[PDB]
Amino acid sequence: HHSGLVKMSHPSGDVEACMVQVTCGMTLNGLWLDNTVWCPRHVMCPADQLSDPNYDALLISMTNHSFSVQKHANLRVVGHAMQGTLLKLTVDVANPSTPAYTFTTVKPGAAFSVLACYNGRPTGTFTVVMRPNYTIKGSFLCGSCGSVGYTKEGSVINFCYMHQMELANGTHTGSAFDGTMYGAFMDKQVHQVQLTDKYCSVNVVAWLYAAILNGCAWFVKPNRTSVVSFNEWALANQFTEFVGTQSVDMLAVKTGVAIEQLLYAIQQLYTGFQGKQILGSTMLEDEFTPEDVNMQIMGVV
Amino acid sequence: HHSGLVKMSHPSGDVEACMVQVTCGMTLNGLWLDNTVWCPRHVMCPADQLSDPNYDALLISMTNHSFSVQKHANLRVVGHAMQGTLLKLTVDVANPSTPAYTFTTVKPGAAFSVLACYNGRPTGTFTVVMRPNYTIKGSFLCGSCGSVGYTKEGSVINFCYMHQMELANGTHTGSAFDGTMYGAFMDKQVHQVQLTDKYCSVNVVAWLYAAILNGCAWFVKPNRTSVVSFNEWALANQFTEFVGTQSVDMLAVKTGVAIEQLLYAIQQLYTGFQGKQILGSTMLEDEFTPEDVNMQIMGVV
Ligand SMILES: [Mg+2]
Ligand SMILES: [Mg+2]
Repeated sequence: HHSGLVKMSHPSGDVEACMVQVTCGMTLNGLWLDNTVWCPRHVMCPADQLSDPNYDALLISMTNHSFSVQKHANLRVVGHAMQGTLLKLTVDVANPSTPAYTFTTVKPGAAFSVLACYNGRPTGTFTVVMRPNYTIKGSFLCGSCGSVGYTKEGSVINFCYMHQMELANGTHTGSAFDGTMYGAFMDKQVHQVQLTDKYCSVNVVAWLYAAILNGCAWFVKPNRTSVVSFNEWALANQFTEFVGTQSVDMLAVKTGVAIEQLLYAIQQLYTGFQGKQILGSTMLEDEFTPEDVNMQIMGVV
Repeated sequence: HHSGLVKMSHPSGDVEACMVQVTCGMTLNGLWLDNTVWCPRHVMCPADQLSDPNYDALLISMTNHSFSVQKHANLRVVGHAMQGTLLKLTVDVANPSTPAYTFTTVKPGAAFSVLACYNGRPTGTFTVVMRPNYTIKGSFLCGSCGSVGYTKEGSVINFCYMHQMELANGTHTGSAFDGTMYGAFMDKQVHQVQLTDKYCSVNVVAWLYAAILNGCAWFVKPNRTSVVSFNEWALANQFTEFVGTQSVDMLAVKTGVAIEQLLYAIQQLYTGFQGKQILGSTMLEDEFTPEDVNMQIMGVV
């Protein structure tokens, strides 16, 4: 029995029309909104300087004309500025396809859609959850920097991620559009400390609710664990602390199963499934959010 | 260690611009290409007739004006015809955003991208593999029929799927654009026989190659199973028969591990992983194709 859950991204058309190529001296991608093009600042870096760039000096060394911005058109750069790990290039033409948009920061456990681009050309789209250590388990190769991640509310696109780098363990991280890197990461090509990943408890709860909604409830018992007790346990067992939301409450109402019943189940399941399966898995799944389950299974948006 | 594999869909913009709403008497989605709108023929069915429709009589009962086609514009229908399980509506305006396209049929184990739409509005995109029983493990609700699936080669979109129905086990099926349903399914709301699903052997091989490409090769031994011997075994063990491709051969060259080594490994792993993991899983994975692995990990397209 199939759960009806898939990794679901937003339609990407609105964002495709915002992607450009930026070249200064490698070539990466930029995001063109109104009269601004955003791109990673390491576009300025010579290849032999990627491990210890002096970005302040590099910025000083460029003129507006140093930055070549092309859409697959040529956009003339008339201003340049650095904000954190991003460049803000002012161009002479306002993107006529600029969507309604905001900038936001995504929180661990929350999902967003990524448009992977190479040489300014959209090539694929996928969805990821921001991990508790501020990496994403993405799919990015050389030339993908400047690819963007976003959520969407109504017609408004909320840009939350600009791709910067791959870590030694194969995961990925990037910047918010305030120019801060997610986590403690730096946009320099050196090995860096990585925080531990953790299971996202709220998303595990969501997935167990998805199981119940599909007739799979063998793991539900009358036993309950309080949120306070679970969160103490979580800190010793590589789980995030659980913070309930209205979305989780809607699943509890629809199924008649209390959150505290599933927090108890998680504690037991973490010790082992004992050969049993849940929605075809023998391990906890934390890559689907409460919102995913509400929307995809219940049609509640 | 993250494999760098995600469920990757094509960018959806080209197809978003082709989606319309079709209403005749429920409302579902259509695909507008040139002067033609394609949609499921059960748009003609009254709700009390979905279990045993007489589609030939329904078609006879409609005029061009019976079909209301709207883009979120109104497209005037000037001709109507039925081909298999699809309607072909001729409209008076050619879609100015028609991409270069073909129609194709997808084969079991092959991946395609789906644009899920409701009321003519694109709402999400995801990727699925066609299962050996001609279902897909999708995410579709009431109102999604007429949503389309496609592959893409260069700039050309190859449309391969138009959504029709959900089966009792939660999976999905639909039509090719020749109007044939995939598999033995009929577009009638009655319980129907479902063929067994099977593991897609070529995709399991691809995933084991992805593991090797990520430094995970504990399951590789000198032992080999021939393709002929494996395929005899597959028929008794709910696997597809294996048919190698150039894409698989590229993975064998890059890793230095022969296909026959991985066919032996599959036979052993199918008896159990013995507590060991491969790319974070304790079961065989068949949802990634050889092409996925070549493109996402090796950048070979
Ligand atoms: Mg379902
Ligand atoms: Mg990798």
